[PDB]
Amino acid sequence: VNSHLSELDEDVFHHFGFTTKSFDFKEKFGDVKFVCVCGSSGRIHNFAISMAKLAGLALPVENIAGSHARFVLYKVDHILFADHGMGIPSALIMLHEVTKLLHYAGCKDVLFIRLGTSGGLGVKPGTIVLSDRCVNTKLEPYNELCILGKPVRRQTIVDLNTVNELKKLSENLECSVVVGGTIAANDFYEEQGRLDGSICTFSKEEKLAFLQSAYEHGIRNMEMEGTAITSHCYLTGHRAILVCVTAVNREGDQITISTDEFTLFAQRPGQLVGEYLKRNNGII
Amino acid sequence: VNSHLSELDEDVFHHFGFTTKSFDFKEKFGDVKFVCVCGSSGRIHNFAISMAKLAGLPVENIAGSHARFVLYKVDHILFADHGMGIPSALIMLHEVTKLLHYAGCKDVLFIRLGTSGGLGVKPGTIVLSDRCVNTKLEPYNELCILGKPVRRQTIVDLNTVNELKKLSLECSVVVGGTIAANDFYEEQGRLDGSICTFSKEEKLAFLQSAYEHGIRNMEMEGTAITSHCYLTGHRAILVCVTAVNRLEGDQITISTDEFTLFAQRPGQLVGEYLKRNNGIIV
Ligand SMILES: O=c1cc[nH]c(=O)[nH]1
Ligand SMILES: O=c1cc[nH]c(=O)[nH]1
Repeated sequence: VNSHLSELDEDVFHHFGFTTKSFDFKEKFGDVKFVCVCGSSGRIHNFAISMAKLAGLALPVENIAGSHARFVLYKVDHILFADHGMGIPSALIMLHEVTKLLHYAGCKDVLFIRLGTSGGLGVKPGTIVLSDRCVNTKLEPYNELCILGKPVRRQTIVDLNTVNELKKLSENLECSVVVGGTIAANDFYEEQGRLDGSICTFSKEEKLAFLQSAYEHGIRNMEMEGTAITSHCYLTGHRAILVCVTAVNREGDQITISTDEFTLFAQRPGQLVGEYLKRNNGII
Repeated sequence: VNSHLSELDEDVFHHFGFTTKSFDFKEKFGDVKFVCVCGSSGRIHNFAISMAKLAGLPVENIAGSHARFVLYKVDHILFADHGMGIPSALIMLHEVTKLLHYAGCKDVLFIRLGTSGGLGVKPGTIVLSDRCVNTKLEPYNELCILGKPVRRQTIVDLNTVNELKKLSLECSVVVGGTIAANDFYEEQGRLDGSICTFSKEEKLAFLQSAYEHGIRNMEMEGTAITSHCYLTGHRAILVCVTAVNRLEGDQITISTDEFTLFAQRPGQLVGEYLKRNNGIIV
């Protein structure tokens, strides 16, 4: 743990717009055992409302975050909900402030579940990929950080037990569900091998060779936060999984599916997860 | 220009929620010469509102329904948000520069109106970036393209920076270097994250070393903006207010209202600049 936190009289959660004096953290958050997150405030809120319906809470699902917060925060029974924007650095802001919240509240062994969207590798659009490993662009199982100007690597650890549980649950439940490797990229375009960005320094042939070699090593999708979430949670004593839908066969680059078809796909991770939460005391 | 764009019948701006078939891009965006951006949709919306009122002209979102980003236009100025962090900024950068190209816009100025941590300056200070560097203090944006390391020089429109300093309020305006970090906490040398593997002395050493090399503030996007724009034939500057003196602490202790006040200061300077240099029609 970070003993420097003892130096504070009050901790300001800058991006959630509240402080440790805003509530009794033990009282308000102490019962939390799950944290559902995704890059969209709308989507994660939508998932929270669905979970409140499943659990029988009728009162609206309201934002806990303060006025000028960057992130939203919801609570349904023993489940916390938050967004985290796009990319590893945004996700780390969420991760730091949420895990401090959990610690202050005395929450232990919490499960973080990322309900994201991604680009697939050799799988049809609509496919849910349960990550068996989050890996960087060089296919290395680490989150890279540069702390105080010095390079740090942090091993990526997926909750394989929960992942296998999810796979088994999926076998008993409108799409394909695949366990495979997941690429985490700091770019939506060039580093993910897209030819249709504003800047491109490689040919199609060079793109494909990069993608197949990734595929051959078992990669099934590509997104932008995985290495951050599955490395951080483990390091802070919690568990994490990625359950991501794919929006394209990286056959091409463009996301050509309609907005509504996309909305449909992006809810598929929530569908599987909601049942898993339902069967494992996420809700009363 | 990426020739691969010609292989597309339609180009989908996924994160803005429209496509090349949504508008006549030449007609709709052709007169744009400025793009003002920041991490907050609300702040940039309010800024666009302020500029429209200044120009004596409802500022409606051009971006689609399920979009991650907002997009507004007031006369010759585009406004958009970009979340937090280099990867999220790159998303905005790719899609907006592609939009500018489809519109036939050339040599456009990107202006990031941000918040940051100050090094050795008082909170509420405006820092005009004369360089954007990484956490290793290199004036480059690092990328990993097709699994291979690539470095891109960061170019700040220093001519515009000089003009802004001359133009310049209840605050100081400083020209200095700007660190872009891939984190708010550990990579910025904060002691108050959920994880911290260093001491106060190692923190200060990191920041003093940065300060000695001219750095005056620290944020999370600068190297992305100032490398990408130069490579796509455009110009870029950062105008960021400071919210804390990082040599004195990490926590943002100023009130929400005061933070909001500070965060509007870059717009005060830049807004007057835009009025003077045909950003809006006067
Ligand atoms: O193809 C995709 C879709 C979502 N996010 C990504 O990083 N890539
Ligand atoms: O210290 C700060 C303040 C705002 N934004 C940052 O990235 N860092």
